Amino acid sequence: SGFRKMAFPSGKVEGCMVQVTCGTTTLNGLWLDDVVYCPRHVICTSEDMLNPNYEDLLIRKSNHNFLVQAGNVQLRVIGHSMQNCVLKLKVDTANPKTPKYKFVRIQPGQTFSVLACYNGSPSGVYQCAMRPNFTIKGSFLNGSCGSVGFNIDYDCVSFCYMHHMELPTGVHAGTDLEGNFYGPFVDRQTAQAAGTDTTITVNVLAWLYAAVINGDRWFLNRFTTTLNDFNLVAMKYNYEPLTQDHVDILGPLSAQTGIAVLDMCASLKELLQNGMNGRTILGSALLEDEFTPFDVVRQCSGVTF
Amino acid sequence: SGFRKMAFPSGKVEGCMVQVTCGTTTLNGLWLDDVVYCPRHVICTSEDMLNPNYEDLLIRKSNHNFLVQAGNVQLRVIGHSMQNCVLKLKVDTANPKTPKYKFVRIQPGQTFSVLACYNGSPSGVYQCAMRPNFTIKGSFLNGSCGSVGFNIDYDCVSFCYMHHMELPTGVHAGTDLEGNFYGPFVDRQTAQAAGTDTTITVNVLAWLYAAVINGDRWFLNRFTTTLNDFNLVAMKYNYEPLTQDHVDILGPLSAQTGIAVLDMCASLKELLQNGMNGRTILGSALLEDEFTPFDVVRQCSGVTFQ
Ligand SMILES: c1ccc2c(-c3nc(N4CCC4)c4ccsc4n3)cncc2c1
Ligand code: NA
Repeated sequence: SGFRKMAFPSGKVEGCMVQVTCGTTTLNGLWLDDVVYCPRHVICTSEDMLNPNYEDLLIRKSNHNFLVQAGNVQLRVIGHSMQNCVLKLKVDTANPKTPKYKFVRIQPGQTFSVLACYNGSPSGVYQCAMRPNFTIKGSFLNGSCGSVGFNIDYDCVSFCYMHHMELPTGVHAGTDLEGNFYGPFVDRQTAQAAGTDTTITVNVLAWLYAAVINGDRWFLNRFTTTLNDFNLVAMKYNYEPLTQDHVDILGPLSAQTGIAVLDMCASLKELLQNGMNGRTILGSALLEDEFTPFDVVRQCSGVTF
Repeated sequence: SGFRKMAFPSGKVEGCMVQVTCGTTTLNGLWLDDVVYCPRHVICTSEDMLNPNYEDLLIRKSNHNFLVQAGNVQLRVIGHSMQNCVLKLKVDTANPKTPKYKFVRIQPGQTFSVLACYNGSPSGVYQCAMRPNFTIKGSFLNGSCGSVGFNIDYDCVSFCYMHHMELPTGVHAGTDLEGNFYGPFVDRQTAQAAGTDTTITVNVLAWLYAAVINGDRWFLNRFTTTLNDFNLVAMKYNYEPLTQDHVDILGPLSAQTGIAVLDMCASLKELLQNGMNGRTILGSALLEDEFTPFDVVRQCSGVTFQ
C-alpha cells in the first residue's frame, strides 16, 4: 500500500553527468558516447544574453575554450557544434557508462524524472509533469542549467528534457535533447512569462483511481456522466478537455477498480463543484495532476529496473 | 526557486541491491563490501509467521540454503549470522560498487529517500519522514522487503532504514541496518498497531520559513507567543510539542528571514485556527511536515525574495 510521488532510479543518468565551463560560466552537461550535450547559452556573458547571436558567438570559440570535467578528470573537447538550442561538444573519450538510451520529445501532461545537478554533480531527483503551458514546476538554483529529465522504459533511458532557465513566476523552461524548446520561450534575457496553466484532467482521474486502490473511496458516487457533459464542466474550471483517447488509456484502472471512467468523471464533476468538504484524498487537499495512468498502474503493481 | 519534495540520487544504492531467496521466499538485500544485509524473516515459512523462533530457524540453515543473485551473477554465501532482526550473509565477492557508507539510526521527524526494489531490481525513489509514531508512510507492495532508506551527505551514503512490513493501517515498519526496529514493533504477524500519529511541528515551521524565503508572506502576523502557550495550542491539533532544541535548530532560518522562531510559531497558531481560506503555501493546501530544517537550507536559496 501507499502512494508517493516516485521518480525513476537515477543511477543510469548519474553516470552521464559532467561539468562544462566556458569563460566564467559553469553548468551541467550530459555525456553520451563521445558527445557532451549542454545548453548553448554556456557561451554567453550577461550582455550577450540580452541579444545573443549564437552562430557568431560560437564561431569565435575554440575547442580549448570549453573545459569539460567528469568527476576529477578533464575530457578533451575535439569539436563543437550547435543543434537548435543545445551545444554538442565532441570529446576524445566515449563514456564507458553510456546507458542504452534514446532522445524523445514528450507531450504536455506526460511525467518524467529530473536529476537536478550543480557543477556536474547530481544533488537531487524528483518527478515532474510537463505542464499544459509547457513549463515545469521544478526546484532549481543557480548552477542547475543542463540538468536533465528522463523516463526509463526497460533498461532504456528516454531523455526528454534539459533545463535552460527560470521564468519570473519561479517555474522552469527547457528543451528536448535536440535543443527544441518546450513552449514559446527563447534562450535570452527578454520579458517572458508562462501562459495561464490548466489542470491535467486525465492525470487527476488516474490519481483518483490510485486513491480508490489504496482504499480511499468517500468521493465515489452512484452517478455516471457523458464525455460531452463532463467536458462542458471541465472547461469551466480550467481543466484540459478529456478525449476518447484519455478514456481508453484509463481502461485498465477502470477494469481493476470496477469504476467506469465516466462514473469516476461524475465524482470529479462533484469535487470541482462542491470542493472536498474538509476531507483529503491520498493525504492531499487539492486534486493532484502529476501522475499519469501509466504511473499509477506502475506504482500499484511493482515494475522494476 | 521552486520547492519540491526531492530524493537523493539513487545510483550509489542501486549498485548495492541484490535478490535473496530462502526456500520459496524472495526479497531484497543490500550488498556492501562482502556482506549482504536482509530482513531475517526471509527464513520464515507459513507456520513461522506468528511466533518464529529465529535462532532455531537459523541454526537449521546452511550457507548454500541462501541464494543471492546480483543481477545475473550468483554470489556464494560463505557465512551467515543474525544481528537483531537483520540477517548478515557473508559472500565470497566484495561489491566493487560499494560506496563510502555508514549505518545511522534516525529520530522521528528525520527525512530520507527510499529506493523501492522488487526481486533485487530498483523500481522507484521517493522521499519519506520517520513519523512520530515510528512508522513511515511509504509506497510498498509485496516483494519490497529489504528495500532501504538512506541519505547522501557529501559522497557518503548513510543507511538508516530497511523495510520489513506493512501495518494494518497501510503504513510501514522496519529497522535500522543493525536490525533494531523503529518503534515498538516486532517481525511477527501478531496484532500490532501504530500509535496515533502527530504532525512534525519543527518541520512545518521549517517549511513556513522556506515559504518566506521563496517570497511568500501572507500568513505572517504581528504576534509572538511563549513556547508553552504555543505547545498548549499545538497539542490540541495533534501537533508534536516543540522543544528548546527544535527552537535552536530553527535559529539559522530565523536569522536569514529576520523572523524569530516564536514569531513564526504565532503564525502557525493562526493557520491552525483559520485554515488557508483558499490560499496555498508553496503550492500546498495543507501544512507540509516532511521537510527538515536541514532540507530547507539545503534546497533553498541563501538569499530570500523580499
Ligand atoms: C502488502 C503485502 C506485503 C508487503 C510487504 C512484504 N511482506 C512480507 N511478509 C509479511 C509476512 C512476510 C514479505 C515477505 C517477503 S517480501 C515481503 N514483503 C512489504 N511491504 C508492504 C507490503 C504490502
Ligand atoms: Na460516479
